[PDB]
Formats: sequence, structure tokens, C-alpha cells
Amino acid sequence: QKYEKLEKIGEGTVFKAKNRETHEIVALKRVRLDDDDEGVPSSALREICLLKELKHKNIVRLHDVLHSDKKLTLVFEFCDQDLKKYFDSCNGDLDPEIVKSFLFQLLKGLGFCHSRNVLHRDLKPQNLLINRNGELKLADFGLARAFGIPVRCYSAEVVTLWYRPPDVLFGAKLYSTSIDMWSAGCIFAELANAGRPLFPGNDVDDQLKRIFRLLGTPTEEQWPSMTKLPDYKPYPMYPATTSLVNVVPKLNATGRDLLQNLLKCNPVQRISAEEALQHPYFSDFCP
Amino acid sequence: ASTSELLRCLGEFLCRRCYRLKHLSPTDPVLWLRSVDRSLLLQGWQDQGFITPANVVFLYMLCRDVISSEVGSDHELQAVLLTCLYLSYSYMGNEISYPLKPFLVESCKEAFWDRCLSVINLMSSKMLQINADPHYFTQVFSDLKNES
Ligand SMILES: OCc1ccn(-c2ccc(Nc3cc4nc(OC5CCNCC5)ccc4cn3)c(F)c2)n1
Ligand SMILES: [Cl-]
Ligand SMILES: [Cl-]
Ligand SMILES: [Cl-]
Ligand SMILES: [Cl-]
Ligand SMILES: [Cl-]
Ligand SMILES: [Cl-]
Ligand SMILES: [Cl-]
Repeated sequence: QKYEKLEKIGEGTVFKAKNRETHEIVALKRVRLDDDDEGVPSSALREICLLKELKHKNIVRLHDVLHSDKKLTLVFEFCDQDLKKYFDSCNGDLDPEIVKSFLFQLLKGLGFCHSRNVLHRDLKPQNLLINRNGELKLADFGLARAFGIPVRCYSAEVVTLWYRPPDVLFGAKLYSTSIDMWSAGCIFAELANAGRPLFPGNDVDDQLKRIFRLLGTPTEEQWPSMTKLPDYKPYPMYPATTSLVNVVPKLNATGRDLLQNLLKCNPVQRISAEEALQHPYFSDFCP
Repeated sequence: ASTSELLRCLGEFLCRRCYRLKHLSPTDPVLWLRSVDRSLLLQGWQDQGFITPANVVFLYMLCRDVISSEVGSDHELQAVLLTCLYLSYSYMGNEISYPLKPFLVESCKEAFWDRCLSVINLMSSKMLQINADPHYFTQVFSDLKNES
């Protein structure tokens, strides 16, 4: 009644819509409440609770929530596309300044989430919204959670396999903001090459081999707790000497240093969003 | 610190808050909550029980701001308590999602969903603060203990 649908964006199902009163363009996420597959509403209520408390220009803005028919409608700001479509539209080929702008905005949004005690836990190109003016927003807080109350464990079933860090692949019970910084590193590698996933494993074993094959297998010195993790098993010792130059050809030495700080296997050694924003990659004086 | 102790403290708190409910037992809220957690586990929606000391403190934080002194029937108390419990599972639970069925005791589903959105509008800031601010968590935990 309040909104006219213009077209389906994808799948809840998402629609481009117009406010019937104001005529502003928005994105509507419709969530069915008369569950066929029980559970969907639960994730939508968590997303609403978190986005109510996360108002930042680099986090998708929830304007309103409507309850009509047997459905919940989440009213979001409208964005032109996601990073997946953006890669398809430019042959996966980004200008180095767009690489830098997109990572900068992702880190600002992520930095804001972490400072508010929220883990995103689902960073991937489909969840990064892109506007024609070059704005980037972090979207989809369906797997996000508040942290701070000490607990036995979180779920180890978080992040799609290709964006999941080695501590979580080894079945770590607890993780910090470090989980999202690994995913941010994976996305940086996509921006800085041809928009293809850096570590496209078929399963947990293949995922760990692809990571260690590029970065080197962490030593007992680098990661003393590694061998004690619940699903630890011995991996081959791949050398730490393998060049990153051809894996991220859009990046100079400065960009490669920031990528290595994001892709630290030991979660305690991973750079924070706040530290990453202070990296010389983002200075006015960067080559 | 015991789950049993804090659940008792919650039950005693609800009997004192809801002064119109002359035949409410302080064991009734504990029975309603234990029943939901048991059902979700046995039906395989979760691998472990949700009800822990920290999650009872979180539930109590919701209950004390949401539940009216003027609740008119034990049924209405159960409906509002299970709405706060559903939101606790949704915000703090380790599984991605939880089904509606165990939390629904009303014939009007529309009223359940309206209450979800009302509680979120009131409580979403404190739901994050009790995580972000360990001093606030300790304050709420102390308050629950002092309800006995
Ligand atoms: O041509 C085919 C194609 C491929 C991609 N696009 C496309 C992508 C995004 C937008 N705009 C948009 C999307 C939104 N999505 C939201 O939530 C979803 C996020 C991902 N996980 C599921 C929940 C929230 C708010 C949103 C605001 N704007 C678009 F217009 C087209 N089109
Ligand atoms: Cl609007
Ligand atoms: Cl911009
Ligand atoms: Cl979203
Ligand atoms: Cl090893
Ligand atoms: Cl092997
Ligand atoms: Cl490493
Ligand atoms: Cl009565």
C-alpha cells in the first residue's frame, strides 16, 4: 500500500520500490512469517536489531520495518548493484584508485561495526553494495552478532568457505573482529586482480591447502595455539617465500604489505580495521 | 551463578511484577522456558541448550523493561515472556535461525509479530549495550540475583 514495486533485484526476496507518498526510490526485503522452512524470521529480527544501532555511510541503511499481510518488509536505501555484478560489468578489471576507494570504504564500515561490538561474519562480494557515484556499503547482517558477553563458543558454521579464516577452518570455538579482517583481505585480493576468489576450496581440507600453499604454513613460533585447535591436523610445510606480485598485480609494495597484514593465519596477528585505515596504502603520500 | 538459581530469580521477579496474577507460581515461567529449550534440542534445531547464566541475565534485561505490572492473565504473561525468549534466541543464539512454533501460545500470530517489533523498538540499544559494556552486564546480573 505504502510502496509500489518497480522490479525484483534478487532473493527473503528484494525489490526496487517507490514510496507512494514521497516518491523516493528504496530497496524492499520481504520476509514471509508463515514459515514453510521454519527459521527465516529469526535471522531478520536479529538483522533489524543490529542495523537499528549501525548508522554509518558505509553500512546499508535500514529506514523502516513494516508488518502487513503474513510478511515483514525491511525498507533499505537503494544501491545500483553489488560487487559481484560490478566485476561482471568491467571484465573484473578495476583502476587502482577504485581498488583503494572500495577497500577504504569497506574498512570504514567494518571499523564502525567492530567499534560498536558487532561481528559481520558474512563478508563477500554479493554483500558489498556499489553506487554509480562510487559509494560502497556493507550489507546483509543476517549472520552478524553482537559480542562481549563471555560464552563457551560461537558457531564455527560462519562465513562461506572461500572467505573463512584458518582458525575457523581448524574449528576454533571463539573468534574476535579478526574473522571479518581475513574476509576483507580475501576481497582486497579480488579487487586487485580480476575479481576472482583468491582461495576457491572445494572443502575445509582444500581451503587450508590453498591458503598455506600461497602464504606458507604457520610455524609453532608464528602460531603456538594452532596444533591445539579442535579440528587441527598436520598440513605440509609450504614455504613463506612465494611471491604475491602476480596474485595482486594492481598493488605496489605498499598494497601488498597491507594485504599480508589482513591475511595473517594467526588471528591475534591480523591488522584491525582502525590500524588498516592508518596504513600508508591510504596516506596522501602513497606511490 | 547457577542457571537453576537465576531462573528461580526470574520466576520470583515475574510473580512480584505481575501482581494481578493471584495463581501464578514462580516455577511456571521456569517450566515454560525449560520446555522450549528441551523441545528445540530434541527436534534437532540446536546441538546444545540456549538457557545459560548469561542468556537468563539477557532475558531478564528484556523482561524487566517489557513486561507490564498490569498483565491481566497467566496466558498473556506466557505470550510476552515467550516473545522476549524468541528475541533472546534470535539475538544471542548460536544457530542461524529458530522456528516460531514453540514460542507461539496465541491464536492471533499478527499480535506475536507486532510484539516482536515493539520489543525491538524499545530494547535494541540495550540488547547491544549489555554485550558492549561489561559494567552494564554486571549491573543487570547483580539486579537479577537481588530479585530472590
Ligand atoms: O542484474 C542482476 C543483478 C545482480 C546484482 N544486482 C543488484 C544487486 C543489488 C542491488 N541493489 C540493492 C540490493 C540490496 N540488497 C539488500 O539485501 C540483500 C544483500 C545480499 N544478500 C541478500 C540480502 C539490501 C539492500 C539492497 C539495496 N540495494 C541491485 F539493484 C541490483 N542485480
Ligand atoms: Cl521510505
Ligand atoms: Cl565515494
Ligand atoms: Cl542488508
Ligand atoms: Cl602443520
Ligand atoms: Cl592431507
Ligand atoms: Cl600467516
Ligand atoms: Cl488471576
